[PDB]
Amino acid sequence: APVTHIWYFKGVPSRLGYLLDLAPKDLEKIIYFAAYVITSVDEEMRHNELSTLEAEMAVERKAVEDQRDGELEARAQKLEADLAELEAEGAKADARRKVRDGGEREMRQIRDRAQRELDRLEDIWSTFTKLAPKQLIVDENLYRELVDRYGEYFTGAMGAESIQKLIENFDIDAEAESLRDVIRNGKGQKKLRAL
Amino acid sequence: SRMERVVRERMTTQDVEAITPQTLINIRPVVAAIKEFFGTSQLSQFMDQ
Amino acid sequence: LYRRVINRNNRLKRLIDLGAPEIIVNNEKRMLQESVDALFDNGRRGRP
Amino acid sequence: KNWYVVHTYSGYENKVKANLEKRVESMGMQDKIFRVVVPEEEETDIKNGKKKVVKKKVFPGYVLVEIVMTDDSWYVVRNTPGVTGFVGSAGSGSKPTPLLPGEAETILKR
Amino acid sequence: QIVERFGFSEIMRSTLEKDNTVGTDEALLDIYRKLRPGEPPTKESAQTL
DNA sequence: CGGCAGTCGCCGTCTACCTCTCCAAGAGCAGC
RNA sequence: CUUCGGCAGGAGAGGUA
DNA sequence: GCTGCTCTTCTTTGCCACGGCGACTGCCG
Repeated sequence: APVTHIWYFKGVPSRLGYLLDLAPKDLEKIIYFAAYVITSVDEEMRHNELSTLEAEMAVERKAVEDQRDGELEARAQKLEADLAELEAEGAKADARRKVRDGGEREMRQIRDRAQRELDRLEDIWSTFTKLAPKQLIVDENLYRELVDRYGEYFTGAMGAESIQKLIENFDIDAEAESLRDVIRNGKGQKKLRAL
Repeated sequence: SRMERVVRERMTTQDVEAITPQTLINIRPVVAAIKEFFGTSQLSQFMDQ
Repeated sequence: LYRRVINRNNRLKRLIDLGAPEIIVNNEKRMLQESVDALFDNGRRGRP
Repeated sequence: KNWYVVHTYSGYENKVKANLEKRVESMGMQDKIFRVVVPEEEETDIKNGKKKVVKKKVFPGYVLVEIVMTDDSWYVVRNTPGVTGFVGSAGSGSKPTPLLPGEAETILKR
Repeated sequence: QIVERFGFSEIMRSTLEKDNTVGTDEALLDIYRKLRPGEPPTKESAQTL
């Protein structure tokens, strides 16, 4: 398997992060098998399948609301049932208030569970919306779900072979002229960084 | 201190009613440390005569 | 140092040739990279 | 609760194997540590006489252990005579990455 | 007690004001997390340490 | 967004000569 | 004209100008 | 079950100046 020369990665300044515009901490994470990186993306399928994707997501999303209100209602029912048994009057309403609050709390945690679910699904969505080359993903679950459901038409890896693939597509002329333009016009620390 | 680790480890490997004090002690680290100190050290020096 | 390099290269090669899970080959690749780095410049990163 | 990978020494896979057991009895971990199967290959060493067929480790250096969670487990299994550490540092190791939901059977079968 | 005994110099009382720490639990956990970044924050192993 | 200041990591630290000693071990695996 | 056959790395300590 | 040959090195305690220069990186404003 490929490896990396230590002189061009651990030096000061790092001659690999100066070429790929990556922070040396990200290089240390990628090379030593600690974080994934996005090697290449393609916006063709992305733009030509937005509606479709969104709709499919919404379709799965609706199931959550379904289950949510199913348990919600079933709870409410059984709760009011036991309220008719021993909470309509002062039979044992003392701790029966706490009893019905039991299922009210379980309905509050049902809403918290719909939160959790819709939240992580929102994460997945916002992730697949951006997907740009040379972006690090540190959490393994997010990348695993992304590559399971939206694996095709997108590539990622980790290690020195990923650095090799990143260098393969690197266009020298475009970056050189962008740096020269930033040097010519535009002030601040960007001048020093571009130099 | 080095030999104590082996002594402690040997209690989870042998069997009770067969454990004997002459079977838990390894005297090799002690002699190795003594020989390493008395030779090849910065404070035990060749005598001036 | 050359001995360590050759050892972990033949280990990685055999693990790959048999078809081991991804985590084992990733650990082996990490170890091989560290060994090569130690060969070229010992002590730059981590302990010597 | 699932399966986990453990790093040993080159020349101590079956000593670790035996140790984990003896220690599971000499401490009191019969409600935590479970089966410990080191992947083996019974590749018949044909000899027509004195047979030299052996374990011939398929993954020299690794031993598969089915354990529980917590930290006591960890300590007992890691501080065994012949192990080097764990396998799964794909991000801090906070949640030691387990073997993919369906991967155990692909080794246990053979 | 800390403000009764360690309160004869404005150094101590001013460091006490900007402390932001209240509760041996919070404190202990703050230091536990501090010592080793990204680690299991079990209070058992905190009191252990 | 935009400065920004502490902090840490890597570089360097005179020339020539003489005498002596010391340099892994532990555990597993043979072919008889 | 002479056949084979025969060597020299590190570490530490103490001194001289 | 003999002794010579052969192979291999990660939890657990060890760890121990001073000036100059430049990158950098959270961090406050």
